[PDB]
Amino acid sequence: KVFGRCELAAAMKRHGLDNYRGYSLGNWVCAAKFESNFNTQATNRNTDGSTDYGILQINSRWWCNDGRTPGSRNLCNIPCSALLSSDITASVNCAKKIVSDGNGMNAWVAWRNRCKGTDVQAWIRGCRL
Repeated sequence: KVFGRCELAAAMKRHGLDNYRGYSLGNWVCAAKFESNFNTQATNRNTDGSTDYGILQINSRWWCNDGRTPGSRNLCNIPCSALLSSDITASVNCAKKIVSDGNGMNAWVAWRNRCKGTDVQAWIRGCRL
């Protein structure tokens, strides 16, 4: 599913991501912007031989289980593909664990890189709040 900007903020919010570990929807929406171009089915292979999944692009190195990342952990207790669903509960719930993992949104490289310190609210603009 390719989410809308505003119908992504929304799901995020009903899914408790809104100002989680102090990161506003703005952060989480921009983050999903650059990570998946708001598509729940974006998977991307690393040189790692790791693969990132879904919406917030969850790495298969420690966060989820797919079957072929020799080293990996499944710190979120879930099949990598459950991150690809139309419903964002898995990836949100995963998200929650990661951001909780010391380093904040920094765990998301395009977030550090493309959204960090930027007018992130711009992302939830006009959104029926």
